[PDB]
Amino acid sequence: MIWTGLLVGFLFGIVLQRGRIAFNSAFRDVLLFKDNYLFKLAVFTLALEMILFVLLSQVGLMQMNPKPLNLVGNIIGGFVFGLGMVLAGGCASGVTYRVGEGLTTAWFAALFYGLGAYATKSGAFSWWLSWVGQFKSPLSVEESAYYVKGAGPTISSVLGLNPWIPALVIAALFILWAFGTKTTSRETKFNWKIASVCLALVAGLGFITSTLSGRKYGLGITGGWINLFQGFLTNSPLNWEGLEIVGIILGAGVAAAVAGEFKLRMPKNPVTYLQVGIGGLLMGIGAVTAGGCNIGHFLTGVPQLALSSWLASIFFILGNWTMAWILFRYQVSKEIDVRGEVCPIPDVEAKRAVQSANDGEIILVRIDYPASKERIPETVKKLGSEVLEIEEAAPGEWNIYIKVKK
Amino acid sequence: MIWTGLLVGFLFGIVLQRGRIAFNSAFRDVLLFKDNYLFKLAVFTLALEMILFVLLSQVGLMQMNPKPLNLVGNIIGGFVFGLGMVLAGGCASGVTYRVGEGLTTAWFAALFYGLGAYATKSGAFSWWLSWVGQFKSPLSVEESAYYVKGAGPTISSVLGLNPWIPALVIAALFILWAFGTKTTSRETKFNWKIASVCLALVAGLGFITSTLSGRKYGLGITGGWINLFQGFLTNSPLNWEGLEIVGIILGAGVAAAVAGEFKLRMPKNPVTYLQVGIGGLLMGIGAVTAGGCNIGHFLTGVPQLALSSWLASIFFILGNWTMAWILFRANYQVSKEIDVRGEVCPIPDVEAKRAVQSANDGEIILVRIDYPASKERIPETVKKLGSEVLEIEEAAPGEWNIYIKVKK
Ligand SMILES: CCCCCCCC/C=C/CCCCCCCC(=O)OC[C@H](O)CO
Ligand SMILES: CCCCCCCC/C=C/CCCCCCCC(=O)OC[C@H](O)CO
Ligand SMILES: CCCCCCCC/C=C/CCCCCCCC(=O)OC[C@H](O)CO
Ligand SMILES: CCCCCCCC/C=C/CCCCCCCC(=O)OC[C@H](O)CO
Ligand SMILES: CCCCCCCC/C=C/CCCCCCCC(=O)OC[C@H](O)CO
Ligand SMILES: CCCCCCCC/C=C/CCCCCCCC(=O)OC[C@H](O)CO
Ligand SMILES: CCCCCCCC/C=C/CCCCCCCC(=O)OC[C@H](O)CO
Ligand SMILES: CCCCCCCC/C=C/CCCCCCCC(=O)OC[C@H](O)CO
Ligand SMILES: CCCCCCCC/C=C\CCCCCCCC(=O)OC[C@H](O)CO
Ligand SMILES: CCCCCCCC/C=C\CCCCCCCC(=O)OC[C@H](O)CO
Ligand SMILES: CCCCCCCC/C=C\CCCCCCCC(=O)OC[C@H](O)CO
Ligand SMILES: CCCCCCCC/C=C\CCCCCCCC(=O)OC[C@H](O)CO
Ligand SMILES: CCCCCCCC/C=C\CCCCCCCC(=O)OC[C@H](O)CO
Ligand SMILES: CCCCCCCC/C=C\CCCCCCCC(=O)OC[C@H](O)CO
Repeated sequence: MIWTGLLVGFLFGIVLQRGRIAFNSAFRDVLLFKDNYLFKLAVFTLALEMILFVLLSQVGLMQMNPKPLNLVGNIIGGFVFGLGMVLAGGCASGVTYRVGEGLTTAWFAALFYGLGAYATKSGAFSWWLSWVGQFKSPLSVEESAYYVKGAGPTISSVLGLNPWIPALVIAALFILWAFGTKTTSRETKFNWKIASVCLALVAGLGFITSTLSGRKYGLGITGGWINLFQGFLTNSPLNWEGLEIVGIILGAGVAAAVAGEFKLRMPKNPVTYLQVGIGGLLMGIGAVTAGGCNIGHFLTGVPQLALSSWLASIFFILGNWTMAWILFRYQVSKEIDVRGEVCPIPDVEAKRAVQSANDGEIILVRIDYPASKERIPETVKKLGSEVLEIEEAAPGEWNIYIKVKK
Repeated sequence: MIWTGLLVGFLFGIVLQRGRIAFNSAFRDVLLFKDNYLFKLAVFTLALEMILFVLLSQVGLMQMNPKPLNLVGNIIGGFVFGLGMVLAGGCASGVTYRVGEGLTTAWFAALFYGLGAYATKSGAFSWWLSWVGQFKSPLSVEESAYYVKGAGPTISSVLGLNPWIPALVIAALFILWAFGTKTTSRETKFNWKIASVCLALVAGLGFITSTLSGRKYGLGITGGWINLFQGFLTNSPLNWEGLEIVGIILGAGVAAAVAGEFKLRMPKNPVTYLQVGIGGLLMGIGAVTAGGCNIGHFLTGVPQLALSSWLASIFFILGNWTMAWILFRANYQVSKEIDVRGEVCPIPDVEAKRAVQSANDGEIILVRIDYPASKERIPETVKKLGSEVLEIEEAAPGEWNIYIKVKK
C-alpha cells in the first residue's frame, strides 16, 4: 500500500512540472504583474477537488479529514511560511519538483526546509511548537461518511449542512469566476484547464491510496520530507507521504528530461544560495507551526472546507505579498542574459529591455528556465513587439529573439 | 567548560585558513605533483604533538585516549573516507573551514557529510556499522598517567615501553626528515614551520579543555558535526566538539574576511554540487566506519601512537590516491587569458601550467583565480617552468589576477 505514494507522487510531479504549477508564483504574480493564469488553475482545481472529495466520500472510497483549527498556529505559521516561499524561490511543492528539474538552489532549499521542519517538530524549535499547541481549538466533527472522527471544523459543520451543499455552491462560484473572467495568456501546452482536471484526479487518487496505507489524508509536502529525514537519520520506515516526495522528484525529473528541459543549474549570484537557504528554513518553521503547507493546507485542505486551511491560506498569501515587496519592487542589437535568475526576473528584465529600446531593433533574451519561455512571449505582444523565434541552445537553455515595434 | 570548544575551534579555524592546511591536498599533491609542502606541515605537527601530548600527560593536564583498534572498520572506513575526500574537494576539516571562507560547495558537502555520518551512526546505515562493530579488537591499555582506562593499543603498549620512548624516537625521525629534506616552495606567509607550532599548540589546548568538559580527546570533526545535527533535530545539548565545529567555521570566516579573502563562491560547473554531495556522503560513512577522520585519527590519533589511527591513516591515503586517479587522470597587453575562477584546487595550478607550456616566448599570460591557495602555488609552478609572474593583483574581494610573462 505504502508504495502507491511513489506512483501518486510520480504522477503529481509530472503534472507540476509540465504545467509549471508554482503557487508561490501564483500568489506573487497576481500582485506584482496582475497575472492570474496560475490563480485560475488553482481556483478551478480547488473547485474540482471540492466536488471530487465529497463524491469520493459519498461512495465510500475515502473520508475527508480536515486539519484541526489553531488560530495562532494557522495565522503566524501561515504568515511565516508565506515569507519563506518568496525567499526560497518557490513553495514546498515547487521546491520539491524543481529538485528533479536540476536546480541546485532547490536542492539547497529542500535541505534546509526538511531540517527546519524536523527541528520545529521535535528538535531545537520544539519549544515554539509546544507553545503554539496550547491555542488549539477543541472544535471537532463526529465520524460520518464525510469525516474522520475528531477532525477539525468545516464550513459545513459550523453551518449544520450536509457537506454536499457548500461544496457545490462554492465550487460553482469558483468555476463561474474561473471561466467567466479573463485569464492571462501563456504558451504552456499543458494549459490551466486540463492541468486542473489532471491535478484534481491525482489529488483524489492520493486521498484514496494514502488512506488505504493508513494515512487518512490526501497530498502533502511537509510530512513527506520529515518522513524521509526520519528514515535516513533514525532508520524508521518510510510511509506513503515519504514515498510521495520521492515520486514527485522522480516524476518531475522524468518529465523535464523527456521535454528536453532538464539541466543542472546554478543561480546568477552565489548569495542566492544563502537566500533560498534561509527561505527553506522559514518554510519548515512556518509549515510545521501552521500545520500544513501550500499543498497540505491550500490544495488539499481548502476543498475540504477546513477552516484551519482557509485561514492558513489567507496568511500564506499575505506573507508571500510581504516578502515579495521586500525583495522586489538575427542581427541582434542588444543582448540580455538572465540565465540563472529567479523566475520573476527574466520577464522583468526582458520587459525593461524592450521598453528601453528603439524601433526595429532585434533583442536577444537568454533564459534557462522553461516557465519564462512561455511567459515572455505574452509580455512581448502586450508591448507592441513580436517574438521572432525561441531557439534552444543547450538542453534547458533557450534564446528569445524580439523585434521592437514603437 | 563546553564553551571552551568555541574558543579552541575559533583558533583551530584561523590556523587552517591562514596556513591553507588541507590534508586532502597534502595526500593528493604528493602523488600527483610531487608537492610535499603540506606533508612537511603534517609530519612536523605530528612530531610536535607526539612530544606535547606525552609531556602534558606527564604533568597531569590530560591523559591520552587512543581510539580502539578495528581492522575491518579502520581499513574499509579509512579507504572510503579517502575516496570521499577527493570527491568532496576537501577533507572533513577542509570542508569545515571552507564553509567560513564562503564556498557554497563546502556548504553542500558539509550537509551531506553530517547527514551521512548521522545516518551511519544511528539511521539507515546503522546496519553496516553494527556489522563492522563485531570485529573490534579486545586489546586495550590500563589506566595510568598516560592513558585513559580501556583505551586502544599503542606502539608503546605493544612494545611494553614508557610512552615517552617511542614518542621521542619517532618524532626525532619526523623532524630530521622534515628539516633535512627539501620542501616544495610556497608564498604562504603563515609558512609550514610556524603553522605546525601553532597547530600543535591549539591541538594541546583542545585536548586539555575538551577533557575538562568531559570529552577525553583532542580535536575531531565527525563527532562535532553529529553533535550539531542531534541538537538541532532532537533538542539535545551541544557538547565541546559541536561548539568546536562552530568555532572552526567562525574562525576561518573571520580570518578570511580580515585577509580580504572572503567571498561567496560558486563552482564553474553545476555538476560539482553533485560530486561534492556524493563525496560528503562517502566521508560520513567512511569516517564513522573508521572511527575517525583526517583530524580525529590522523592529526590527533597518530601522535598518540594509536594503532587504529596509524592504520586508518594508511587507508585515508590509499583511498585519496585511488579517487585522485579516477578524477585527475593594470595595463599588461595580455596575449591569452585563462579563467579558472570556481575550479577545484588542483585545477588552477594545472590549467596555468598547461597554459604556459602551450604558449610562445614573450607572451603575457593572465590567470583568473578565486581561491587564495592557488595564488601561492601558481608562482612556484611558473618559476619551475622558466617563466616569471609579473604581478598578482586583486580584482574583486577574494579574487586575483595572475600575470605571467612566458620565457622561451
Ligand atoms: C538511501 C540511499 C540514499 C540516501 C541519500 C541521502 C542524502 C541526504 C538527504 C537527506 C534527506 C532525504 C533522504 C532520503 C533517503 C531515503 C530514506 C531512507 O534512508 O530510508 C531508510 C529506510 O526507511 C530504513 O528502513
Ligand atoms: C531526497 C531525494 C531522494 C531521492 C530522489 C530521487 C528521485 C529520482 C531522480 C530524478 C532525477 C532525474 C534525472 C534526469 C537526468 C536527465 C539527463 C538529461 O536530460 O541529459 C540530457 C543530455 O543532453 C543527453 O541527451
Ligand atoms: C634515532 C633518531 C635520532 C635520535 C633521537 C633520540 C631521541 C631520544 C632517544 C630515546 C630512546 C631511548 C632508549 C633507551 C631508554 C633507556 C632504557 C629504557 O627505558 O628501557 C626500558 C625497558 O627496556 C622497558 O621498560
Ligand atoms: C629529549 C630527547 C628527545 C628529543 C625528541 C625531539 C627531537 C627533535 C630534534 C631532533 C634533531 C633535529 C636535527 C635537525 C638538524 C637540521 C637538519 C639537518 O641536519 O639538515 C638541514 C639543515 O642543516 C638545516 O635546515
Ligand atoms: C613556546 C612555543 C613557541 C612560541 C609560540 C609563539 C606563539 C605562536 C605564534 C603566534 C603568532 C604567529 C603568527 C604570525 C605569522 C607571521 C605573520 C606576518 O608575517 O604578518 C605580517 C603581516 O601582517 C603580513 O605579511
Ligand atoms: C539556535 C539557532 C539555530 C539556527 C540553525 C540554523 C542552521 C540550520 C541548519 C542545519 C544543519 C546544521 C546543523 C547545526 C545547527 C546548530 C544550531 C542548533 O540548533 O544547535 C542545536 C541546539 O543548540 C540545541 O539546543
Ligand atoms: C549551520 C552550521 C553552523 C554554522 C556556524 C556559523 C558560525 C559563524 C560563521 C559564519 C561565516 C563566517 C563569518 C562571516 C564572514 C563575512 C565576511 C564578509 O561579509 O566579508 C565582506 C567582504 O570582505 C567585503 O567587505
Ligand atoms: C547525493 C548527492 C546530492 C543529490 C541532490 C539531489 C539530486 C536529485 C536528482 C538529481 C539528478 C542527478 C543526476 C542527473 C544529472 C547527471 C549529470 C548530468 O546531467 O551531466 C553530468 C555529466 O555528463 C558528467 O559530469
Ligand atoms: C520560533 C520562531 C517564532 C517566530 C514568530 C514570532 C512571532 C511573535 C511571537 C508571538 C506572537 C504571539 C501572538 C499571540 C499571543 C496572544 C495569545 C493569547 O490570547 O494569549 C493569552 C491567552 O489566550 C491566555 O493566557
Ligand atoms: C474525467 C474526465 C477527464 C479524463 C482525462 C484526464 C486525463 C487526460 C490525459 C492526459 C493528459 C493530456 C495532456 C494534454 C496535452 C497532451 C499532449 C499534446 O497536446 O500534444 C503533445 C505534443 O504533440 C508533443 O508531445
Ligand atoms: C528507475 C526506474 C524508473 C525510471 C523512470 C521511468 C518513468 C516512466 C517513463 C515514462 C512515463 C512518463 C512519461 C512522461 C512524459 C512527460 C511529458 C512530456 O514531456 O511529453 C513529451 C512531449 O513531447 C514534450 O513536449
Ligand atoms: C552545513 C551548512 C553550514 C552553514 C551554511 C550556511 C552558511 C554559513 C556561513 C556564513 C553565512 C553568512 C555569510 C556572509 C553573508 C554575506 C556575504 C556577502 O558578502 O554578501 C553579499 C551580498 O550581495 C549581500 O546581499
Ligand atoms: C571497499 C569498498 C570501496 C568502494 C565503496 C564505495 C563505492 C563508491 C565508488 C565510487 C564512486 C565514484 C564517483 C561517483 C560520482 C558520481 C558521478 C558524478 O558525479 O558524475 C559527474 C562526475 O564529474 C564524473 O567524474
Ligand atoms: C606520516 C605517517 C602517518 C602514519 C602512517 C601513514 C602512511 C604514511 C605513508 C607512507 C609510508 C612510508 C613513508 C616512508 C618515508 C618517506 C616518505 C616520503 O618520501 O614522503 C612522501 C613524499 O615522497 C615526500 O616528497
